[PDB]
Amino acid sequence: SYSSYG
Ligand SMILES: [Zn+2]
Repeated sequence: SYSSYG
């Protein structure tokens, strides 16, 4: 999984 906030 890949999650990015920013
Ligand atoms: Zn950004």
